[PDB]
Amino acid sequence: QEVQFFGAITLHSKLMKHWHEVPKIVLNRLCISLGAYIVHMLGGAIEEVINTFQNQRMSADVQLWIMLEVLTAIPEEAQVIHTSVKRVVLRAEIAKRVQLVIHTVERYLKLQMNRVWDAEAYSNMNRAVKCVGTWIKNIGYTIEGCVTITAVLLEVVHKCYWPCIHGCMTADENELAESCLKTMVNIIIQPDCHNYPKTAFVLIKMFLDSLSEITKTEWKRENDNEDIIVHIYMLFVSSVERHSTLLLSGITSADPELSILVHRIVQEILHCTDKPGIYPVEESCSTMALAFWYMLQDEVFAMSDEQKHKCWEYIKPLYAHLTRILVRKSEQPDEKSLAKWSSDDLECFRCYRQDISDTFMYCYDVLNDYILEILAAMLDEAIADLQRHPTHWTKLEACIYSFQSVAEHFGGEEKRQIPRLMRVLAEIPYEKLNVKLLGTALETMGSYCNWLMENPAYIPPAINLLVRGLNSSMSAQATLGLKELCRDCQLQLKPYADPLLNACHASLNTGRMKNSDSVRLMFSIGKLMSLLRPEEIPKYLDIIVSPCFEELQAICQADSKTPAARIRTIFRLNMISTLFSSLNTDVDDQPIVQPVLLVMQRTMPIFKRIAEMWVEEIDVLEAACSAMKHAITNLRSSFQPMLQDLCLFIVASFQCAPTLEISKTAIVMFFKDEGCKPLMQQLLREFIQHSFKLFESTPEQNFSNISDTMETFFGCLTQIIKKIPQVLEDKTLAYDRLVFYAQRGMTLPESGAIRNSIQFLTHFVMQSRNHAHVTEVVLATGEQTLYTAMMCVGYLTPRSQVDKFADILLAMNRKYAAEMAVWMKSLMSTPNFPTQLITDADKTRYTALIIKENKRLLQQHLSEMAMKTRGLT
Repeated sequence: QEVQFFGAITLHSKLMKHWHEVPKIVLNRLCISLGAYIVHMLGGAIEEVINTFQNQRMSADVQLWIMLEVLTAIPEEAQVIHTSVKRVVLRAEIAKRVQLVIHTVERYLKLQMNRVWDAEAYSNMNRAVKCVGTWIKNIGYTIEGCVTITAVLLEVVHKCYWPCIHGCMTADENELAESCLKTMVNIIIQPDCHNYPKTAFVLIKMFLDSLSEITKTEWKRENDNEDIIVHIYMLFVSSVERHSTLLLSGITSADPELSILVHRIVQEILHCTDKPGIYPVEESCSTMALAFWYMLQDEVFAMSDEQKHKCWEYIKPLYAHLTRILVRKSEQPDEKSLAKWSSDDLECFRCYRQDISDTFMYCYDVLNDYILEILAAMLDEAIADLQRHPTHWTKLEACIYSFQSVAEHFGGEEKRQIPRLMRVLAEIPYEKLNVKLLGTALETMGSYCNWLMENPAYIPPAINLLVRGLNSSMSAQATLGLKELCRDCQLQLKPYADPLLNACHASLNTGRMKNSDSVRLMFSIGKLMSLLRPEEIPKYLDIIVSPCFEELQAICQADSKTPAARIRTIFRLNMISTLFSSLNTDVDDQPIVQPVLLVMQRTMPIFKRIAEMWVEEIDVLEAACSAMKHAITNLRSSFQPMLQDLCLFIVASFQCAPTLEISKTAIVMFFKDEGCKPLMQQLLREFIQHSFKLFESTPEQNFSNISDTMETFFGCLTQIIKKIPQVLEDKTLAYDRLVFYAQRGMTLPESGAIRNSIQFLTHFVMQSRNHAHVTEVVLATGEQTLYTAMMCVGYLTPRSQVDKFADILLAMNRKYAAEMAVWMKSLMSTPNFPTQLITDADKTRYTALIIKENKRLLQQHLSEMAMKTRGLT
């Protein structure tokens, strides 16, 4: 029973794959196999088959179904058949039969239209339309002949849609309609040797004249049959996108029929975009018009003097009308309706809103600053609606979001609509309405921060709104916006420093605010503490920064080891890091001494203690090292006195990846000047030595277990070598050991280790040419390196990781072409088996190809070679 299908499938696979070997579902598979068999013959067979099956010599409907499955399997088979003849020739041959097929299915449909429709007849007509469809898509057909069958298909669509109305279709009838619309789409987007405006125009006019009744009868109601509508609109949109020259010419041309056609189409697309309901729960049409609007605006921009001006005269009011629709379409469901929504629907709506914002951008491209006038008017309408109905928050949120969508273009001036928006944002009660409105208002206020930078006046209501936002559950948006307000127009916020800090501290005392939001707020608080009088700065250091250290000390006293204590410690460390990431005294009076440094000096032993307590957990260490790193990044120049204690701390941490990372940042930052070279060189020596001591762990277990450490290690080493060439001048380090462990690095299965090891070796090879001390090491370990590379490409590494190896070969080429030539020739010709599978001739040829070369070509060669070595298919 179920195995019979496996038998038939075996027959199908055998027939398709091994023609050279020979010199319900089961029925369909059999028909497909018959189709392939008919496709293999060059010497018409299709005519004979069609005649034989239509003659009903062999159930008549079943026979027809078989015929249709054969005919449908015929062209799709040629696209994947392992035919002996040239593919293009095969397609060109079937192109002779396409007309006969179209005629056969045409006559069949014309005959089936009169009779009454059983379910088998539904399935048959469906299979017929689908046959014509796949035939048109796979093989090109002249539209001239496609006209009549298009008319027939239209009639079929109508016969499917009309009897269903009182309402819903039978789904099977719906299926037939969908198939018809889809094959019509296939017909209209077909490539034409000669693009005739007349024929395309005829097809479009047929589409409109036939489907407009349906679209009209279904647009007003929240119709259940979304499929037919969305596929008719699909047909319109697709057809227009396929021939847009016709559309633009139609806008310019004085031919009444063409202009009327264009107007009617654009109207249908407008209705599609302005379909009532919310996407996608109540309506799914609006998504396929956005692309059209994009393309239209772009094409109008590209085609432009002369008649282009006349084009603008048409598309300007059109896009003005479009913007208003988009604002309504950006409306999110209220608290009630959202209950029906699924998570996927909400995400889909979010992406939808992103698309809407993009479309808003294009609308700005068309309308310039007038889009602000439109958005403003709508915002007013929203306010008036609010006055009429104190519950409504949707329209307001939509208008505000719309304003946020265009925030990038304007900059600071001239505006004259941004201030109005600000006043509206300050007017709104927030407390009375939903909080989502408040959150969006916060995001939008954050989007206009540069505008606030250009205008000093409107800052206090903005900061007030942000505080109100910090009070609410939309604190994430409030803090994103606050950070965005601190990054720019920082200097203008100097008078409002202390009150803002009191507000942030107030928000911090309340237990509600989420942990992440507190971190971001710590960024904002640091940036805001930067612009403070030196006498007032310790007060906030004791109020804001101190409770973090107190809590860290409390965990150290309790000895902790509870998960909550872990989360809390990490949290505090994050707040601290982020505070350090923004607190910079130097601006453009100002305190002489940096506060961060002072705090470091006071808190270093707490870092040591926290390091000792959580040596087992890498998370806490990563957090602390993040604090140090953010510190260094902030005050790069003025960090000098604490760096010695930082070296003591790092050494204390050695006695892990984040330690290597902080070491890296420290070296890259300091090694340049002023006695920092001794400290950085010493620290480097320790950094490498301890790593070696860790490497002394067994390769078999450690290699896979300590792969992350290896990746981080070689990454850091790569970046520091790239940053400072003077590092290689030092002869104290054990370069040979490092090399060996890198060659081991290439072996590891993990992608990161491979990439970082290969990169490190590459840059080491690049920097080795300049210094003799390094060139001795390269000459000493070059052959080993090429051997490991070739083993890795050959069998060792995963096949998807072969690409990574070409770079080191290139480095070897540039820095030492002779050595690569001799070493590759030796290591490839001498061995009997780099691997057994690869042929000597092909191997030698590939080797010749590698030493001569581009990274892409070498990647292709290395890949092909790898396939040959592994003996892959």
